[PDB]
Amino acid sequence: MINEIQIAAFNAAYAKTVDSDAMEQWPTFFTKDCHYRVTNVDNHAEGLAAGIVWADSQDMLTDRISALREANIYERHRYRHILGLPSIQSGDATQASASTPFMVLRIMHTGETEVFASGEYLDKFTTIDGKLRLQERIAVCDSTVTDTLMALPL
Amino acid sequence: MINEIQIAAFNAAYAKTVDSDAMEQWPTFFTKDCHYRVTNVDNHAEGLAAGIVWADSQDMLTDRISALREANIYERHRYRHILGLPSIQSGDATQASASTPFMVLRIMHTGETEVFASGEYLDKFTTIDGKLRLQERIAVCDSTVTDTLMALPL
Amino acid sequence: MINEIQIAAFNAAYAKTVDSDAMEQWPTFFTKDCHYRVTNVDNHAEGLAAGIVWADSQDMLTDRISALREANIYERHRYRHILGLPSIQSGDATQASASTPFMVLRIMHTGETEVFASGEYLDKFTTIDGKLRLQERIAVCDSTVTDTLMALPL
Amino acid sequence: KVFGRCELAAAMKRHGLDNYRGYSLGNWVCAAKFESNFNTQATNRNTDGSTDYGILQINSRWWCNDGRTPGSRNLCNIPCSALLSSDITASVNCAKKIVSDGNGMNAWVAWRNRCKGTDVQAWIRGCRL
Amino acid sequence: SIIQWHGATNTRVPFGIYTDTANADQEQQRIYRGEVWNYLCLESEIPGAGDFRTTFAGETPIVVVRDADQEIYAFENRCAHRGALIALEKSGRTDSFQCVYHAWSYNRQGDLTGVAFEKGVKGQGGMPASFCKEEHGPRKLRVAVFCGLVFGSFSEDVPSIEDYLGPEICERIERVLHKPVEVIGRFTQKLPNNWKLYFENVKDSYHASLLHMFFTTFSQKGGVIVDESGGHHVSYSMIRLKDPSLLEGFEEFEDGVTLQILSVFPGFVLQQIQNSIAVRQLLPKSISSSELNWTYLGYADDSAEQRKVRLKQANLIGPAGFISMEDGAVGGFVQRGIAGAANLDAVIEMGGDHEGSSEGRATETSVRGFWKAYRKHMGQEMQA
Amino acid sequence: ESIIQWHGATNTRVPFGIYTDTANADQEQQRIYRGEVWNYLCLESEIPGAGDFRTTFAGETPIVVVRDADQEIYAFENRCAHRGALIALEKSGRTDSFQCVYHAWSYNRQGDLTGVAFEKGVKGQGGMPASFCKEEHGPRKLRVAVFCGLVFGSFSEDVPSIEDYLGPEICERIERVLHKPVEVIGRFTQKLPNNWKLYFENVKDSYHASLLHMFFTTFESQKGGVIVDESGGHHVSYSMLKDPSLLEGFEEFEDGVTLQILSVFPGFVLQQIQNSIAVRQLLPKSISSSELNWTYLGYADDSAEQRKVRLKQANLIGPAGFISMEDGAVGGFVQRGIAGAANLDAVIEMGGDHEGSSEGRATETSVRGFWKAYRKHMGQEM
Amino acid sequence: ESIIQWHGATNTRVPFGIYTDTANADQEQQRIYRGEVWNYLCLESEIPGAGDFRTTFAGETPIVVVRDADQEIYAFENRCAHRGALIALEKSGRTDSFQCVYHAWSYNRQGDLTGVAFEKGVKGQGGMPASFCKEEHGPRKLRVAVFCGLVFGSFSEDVPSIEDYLGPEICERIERVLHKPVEVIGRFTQKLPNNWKLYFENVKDSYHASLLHMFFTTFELNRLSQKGGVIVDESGGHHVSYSMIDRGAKDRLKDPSLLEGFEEFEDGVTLQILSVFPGFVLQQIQNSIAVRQLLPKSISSSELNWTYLGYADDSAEQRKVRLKQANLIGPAGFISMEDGAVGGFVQRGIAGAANLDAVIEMGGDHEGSSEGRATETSVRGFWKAYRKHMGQEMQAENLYFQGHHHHHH
Ligand SMILES: O=C(O)c1ccc(C(=O)O)cc1
Ligand SMILES: O=C(O)c1ccc(C(=O)O)cc1
Ligand SMILES: O=C(O)c1ccc(C(=O)O)cc1
Ligand code: FES
Ligand code: FES
Ligand code: FES
Ligand SMILES: [Fe+3]
Ligand SMILES: [Fe+3]
Repeated sequence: MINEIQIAAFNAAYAKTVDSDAMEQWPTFFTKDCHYRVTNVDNHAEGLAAGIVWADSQDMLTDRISALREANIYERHRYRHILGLPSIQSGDATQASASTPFMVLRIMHTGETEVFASGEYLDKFTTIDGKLRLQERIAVCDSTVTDTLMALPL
Repeated sequence: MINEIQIAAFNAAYAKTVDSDAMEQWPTFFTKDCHYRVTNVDNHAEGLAAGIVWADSQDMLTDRISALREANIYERHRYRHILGLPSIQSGDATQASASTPFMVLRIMHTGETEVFASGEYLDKFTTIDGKLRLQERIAVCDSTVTDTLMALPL
Repeated sequence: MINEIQIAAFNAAYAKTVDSDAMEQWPTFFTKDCHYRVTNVDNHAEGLAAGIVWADSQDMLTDRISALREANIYERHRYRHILGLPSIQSGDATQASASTPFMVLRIMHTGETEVFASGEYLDKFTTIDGKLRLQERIAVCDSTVTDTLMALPL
Repeated sequence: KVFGRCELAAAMKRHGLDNYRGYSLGNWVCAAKFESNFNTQATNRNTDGSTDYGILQINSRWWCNDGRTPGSRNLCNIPCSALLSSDITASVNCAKKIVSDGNGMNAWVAWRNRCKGTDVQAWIRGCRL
Repeated sequence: SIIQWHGATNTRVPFGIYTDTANADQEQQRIYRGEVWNYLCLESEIPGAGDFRTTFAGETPIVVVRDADQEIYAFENRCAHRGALIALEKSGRTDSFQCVYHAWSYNRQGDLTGVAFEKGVKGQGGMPASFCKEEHGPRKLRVAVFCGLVFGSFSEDVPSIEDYLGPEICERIERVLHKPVEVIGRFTQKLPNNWKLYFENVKDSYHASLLHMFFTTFSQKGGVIVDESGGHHVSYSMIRLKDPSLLEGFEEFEDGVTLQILSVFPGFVLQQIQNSIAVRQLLPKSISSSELNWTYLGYADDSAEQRKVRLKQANLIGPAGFISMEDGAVGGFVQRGIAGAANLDAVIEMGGDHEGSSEGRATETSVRGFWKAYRKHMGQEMQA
Repeated sequence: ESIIQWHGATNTRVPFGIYTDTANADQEQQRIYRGEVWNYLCLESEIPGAGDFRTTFAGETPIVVVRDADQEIYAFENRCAHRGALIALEKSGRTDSFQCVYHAWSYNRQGDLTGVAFEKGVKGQGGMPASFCKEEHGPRKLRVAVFCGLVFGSFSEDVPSIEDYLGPEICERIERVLHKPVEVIGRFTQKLPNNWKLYFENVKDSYHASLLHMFFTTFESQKGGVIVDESGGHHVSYSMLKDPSLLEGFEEFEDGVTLQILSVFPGFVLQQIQNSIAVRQLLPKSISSSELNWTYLGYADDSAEQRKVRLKQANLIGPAGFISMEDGAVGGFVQRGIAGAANLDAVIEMGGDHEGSSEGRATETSVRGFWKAYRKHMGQEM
Repeated sequence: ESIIQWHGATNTRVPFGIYTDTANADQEQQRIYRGEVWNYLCLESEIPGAGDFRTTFAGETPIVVVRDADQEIYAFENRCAHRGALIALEKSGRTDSFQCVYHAWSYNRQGDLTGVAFEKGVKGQGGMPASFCKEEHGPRKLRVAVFCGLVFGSFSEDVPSIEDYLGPEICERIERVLHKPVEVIGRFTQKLPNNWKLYFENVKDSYHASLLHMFFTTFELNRLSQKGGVIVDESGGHHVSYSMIDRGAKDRLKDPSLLEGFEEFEDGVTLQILSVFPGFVLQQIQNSIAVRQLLPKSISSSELNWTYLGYADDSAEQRKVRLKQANLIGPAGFISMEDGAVGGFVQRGIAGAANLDAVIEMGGDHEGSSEGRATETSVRGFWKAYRKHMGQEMQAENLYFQGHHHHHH
């Protein structure tokens, strides 16, 4: 039985991982055959499938973090995730769908703090071998606008 | 006893309703003879009674959403509520008096995200048919300033 | 064991005390021999000890609030703390080490709302007479930049 | 959780189900008895893609969202998993909505077959209420 | 030039007038610090000796204060030393004003009464023998009061408040403010438009019916009055919902006038809509932003039942008003619609090229009036 | 001593002032965006039915683009002819006619004034003078051209046809990618912290492609080239892990060409990077900010498996692109690196002082081309 | 209609326009920050090893400062000579050479262009023309001076030596504090809602400082007689404000340890604030040592970068004294807190008064050293130095209008 307490604890550990630059641990929050996407309300309302990030495997998440470390040029910055309470939309004895509101601050190494993104995580959760895991996370951003670029996943 | 978890769950369903533009459902969070008001710390400290929104019935709330749909002209935008944990001042198995911190982002259809309001809900809760209901919600805004207009209630 | 729910309840009472300008009650959240510091990620990463605020006793916190009331000049403003869920790193029935994400809005008396600080509290909690108390709170700010000045502690 | 008969009577009375839309407490206890056998985890897969969930066997096409039922209307606006807990709150609040839908307790087939116009107040005797 | 007028008449307004920054600084010199009366506050907000508020006349911060003679004084909120704000609070009560930077003291008139270390410290430093306090001070304002309204001017030449308003505006103010009023709430709207677009909107009798849609979605005669200068107007009107009590009201005016909106150049509004009374103060902030400060009003003599009627009817007005909500946004729609059209002209021809009073409200006469008064103050008038 | 003084007839030197002078930016609105250019508005497939409209910009100027019952597409300035309010407030919709919310003036889909509220007064009184004639008031209409589904608009009666403006070589290079019906698969906007020109130069910068982007070098000099049209304004640049499927593709172009970037002065990009297709629209917003609007494309005939390849390869592009992430930041690196250097000059000497086509990509010929077209529009020649 | 018109030769009157005129701000970048001044960059101990660099600003202009294998420190404009990109994107690091990310041009630690990607073309196509010569392209280099560990840079090769620029008295006052190795104990930035000049005037404002100090002795927290003074160099640009006890004269807080301190200077000086035109501050307040760097950001905003200091030889107990006394300084300082806000009070108070003048008459019209601190001599000094660099002394027509006469001598 997945409940709001397990998902809140999970969401806090996910936020801590992404905000601390322990990005190597981010893929472990997902199943092998997961989906992750960053999109916006317009795309989601029209049923448009593309994401500024789009992954249908945990390996694609690991590649995205490799590229972030070793390949991509971006000005140093950090995220601060402030999350709402998860609300479970659907569930049975073993699976659950949930929505979690988020806000992400971007803090540049030079000190500027901006509201960088906000929206909801539309999630499909499962429990394998005692581990709560995302089968799916769609970060539906409220805004169609990304300021400058997006290096770190939401 | 009504506790901080039940009030937070209530507050999250209220926020989800207002942030999804399911505005027709907003009045069902209140009793028939409810009070709802949007005010600011200056008015609240001086004991000034007026609100940007002022309602002493659920019917007044319903009419405000009718007017928003059929009558009012405003540029498309959405809210993103980020809520704090409530503090309960008094209450029992049926009633509670509580204060809940809030922040509201406004996101224009054109992509701009701003902190549009912040403050606390000063609430009186009752129980109808085993469900929490607002007898009273006073949205005390930290700022005396509303950017442009206020179409959606807080 | 001290848990995430007790720490979240404590953090909400701490935030409400600071955001209501009941600053006289802020030192009571701390042990007599506490440490409190406001610093930033660069200082914390390099191991630099100095704080914008630096206190190694409850008495130093009380003096800082005296000076705020009876000595300091600053333009009237308030804070709005929005907190995340805490993570416990280690602890037992009486001690715990814990991290809590935060954002602080500053609202000027003239109406401007800004993200003033964000980061995490790096906390050491103890239990005195059955009640949670901070042995240590380090407010590690995401930004090296403070807009104008800092009058109220984080 | 397997409830005791009287344990469940007290719990249903505390969530205001004595005489809720004309139905005495015994009807609700009798209903849970023949729907779920007082089992909060009872589940019954139907051949139409829907499943009945919990102590009062509430259906995933009309009432709760289980995420695998085509045409889900979710009129109680909850996930079906909320109807599989130890605490009967979500099942009571949903039941109050169902019993108000216009067909009273006839929604519940087992209640209709085994309880309706019996000595339903036998299901609450020997209990502290 | 994007501020070139195309004729003596005001049926054409150059869109450049809403974006030219040099012209905005001229507005501060020739309007806000020129021959106008700037709305400061109500007498009931500063009832007792020492009570003060801070506010603005255009860009210029102002202190307004009641002294022991029961008179009201106003001066520029600028220390005559190195220019710091003197009063840092929105409101309060004080014997005297003190700049926090180097402790220069001012009386309630704005006179320099004290200079810290004027005579030096231990007989070293301080001011030279030639320094005289009485020769240094913020600019003082002329203050005028009218039925509880407090106005300030920088100009020695501005007419009396009665002559500036003229008879018809004087009578229409007195009709509403005939007995003591009480603030029942304050709210500010930050408008994403040049100030003028909001002031035009207040005077826009044409839009009031079409933009709003509230009474028409869910007969009586009206008119527009314009003073001799063009700067001031009155728009008036005279004889579905699950909770009709929103619009339940009571008689309290001698006439049958159910709506009266009144403007005083360059930023004062007095509104009466049924039993909903308020004042607005419009301030310029930047070329494309302004501030609208609402003061909602009861009468000090209101019963609980009358006051409740005003608290319900307030839903019509303000930032979320069933009527006024759109007023906060239409300015910005103009500001943005003209982004590529700084060299083009607004068309204001409804009701002719008149800047005088009219029966009916399907006219822009009070909008043309605003531009007549604006061009006079700004030295932009062309001859017929 | 002007910060926009050009130092010669050729474009091997660009005055850094050109990226910060506000008077010069307003001249760009008069002489480029409302001058003799074609502005990219949207795809015809985004407004397929009668009444379908979108709102967008040509430079700073808001635009409505709309399909009429004749199946033709019209465009006009989103400015009411009364007092200047935006007419259409929605990003998109479907409508019979446009109505200004301020005083209920009505426009048809061509942008003609069809109705003025209380034109003839109310009861006896007010309304317009006898001399007022609706037909003499209206927003500026745009000339519309459609090329392979691309909807362009111009303020200019004198701009050549879209075919002549593009020239044959750009026409054929657009046709090559937009040869069959396309489908929008997603929209995203990037807000760039730079003057628009720094991004348009970046798109044309064949020199940077392999050096800024370690993905372009690490997992890919190859056969390729740079094409510049006769005006200089338009270019083509062309070229031929635990989950390798990020870069797994399928053949679908006749030539061997695995990369084709195409630019059309002053702000249109069509990209083909393997199976990743997209359109970009570049808009100026302020002297040091611009907007890049991405329209991701599939072909209507894609299988599930082809569409999935494009959704995976889209990780290369856009705001989080393994390639294009850097393109969002490099403009700002320039905007900031020149903060003390308004009086100095960019050095653009790679491949000579040529503004023609080249068989290598170690050249800045397409960047010089941009400045040739810019100076002609702006009256800054020699 | 000029809002930057000086009233005369004297600095007792400052045109408020000087704080809002944007044309004049650009002139400050050409004539001050890239003129004959020394810009504070960092401490040598912050880039101790070969390859260690920091990025910073001289005015609006981004700078790289770097240690080389010769143990010398170099500085150059952080601007690629190709298309103008920032070269170094990190606040600090260690590198062999600096490479621009845009087209891979390489620079050594002096700022010389050492490499141009595809300079010679590919397969005999493209690259640079024959005429292109790397040694003719490069960011502007700075002349570097290190004085008691303080690294300054100038864009001008004709700037006086750091010793002549400071003068003897300021040199000794720096040496007094930076007499032995220092350690950074923290960094903090304040974003000030004011023109840079209002903050630099505030550093030099002995009038405000002595008023505020006299208030803090209301609390009776020391109780020992003090004398103060102000030192101004010959140019006006640099000051020292001090307070001292006379060693060997005769005769509230729940944790008094905030103000418990220890003797560590061979003098009675309890407070010394030292300014170096146009944006350097060195402070000693009891045992609280710090450096400040002031940078212009926009016409009405500036940045103050604090570097807090201990001495490398501090014991645990001496370092703790400095960590407690740091509560007096910085963004939340018992003393400095209001320093962040008074500039903005002026910026706003003058909103309608661009055509009016500040009055700076305290201590007369002199720009020299003084006994006591109830003077604005060091503020007038700043304006003397400012007008010299800016070419705003009485010139030509107005000098002629005053002097076109023949008085009886
Ligand atoms: O701005 C306003 O609230 C306002 C302006 C005019 C009218 C009118 O002419 O009826 C009503 C209200
Ligand atoms: O904007 C882009 O994606 C891009 C621009 C230029 C090139 C090139 O010329 O090789 C490749 C990619
Ligand atoms: O900017 C400061 O902190 C400061 C400036 C001057 C003095 C002094 O003159 O005593 C003290 C402190
Ligand atoms: S600025 Fe007011 S006393 Fe100095
Ligand atoms: S501005 Fe459009 S109808 Fe008036
Ligand atoms: S801008 Fe630095 S190499 Fe091109
Ligand atoms: Fe109106
Ligand atoms: Fe690129």
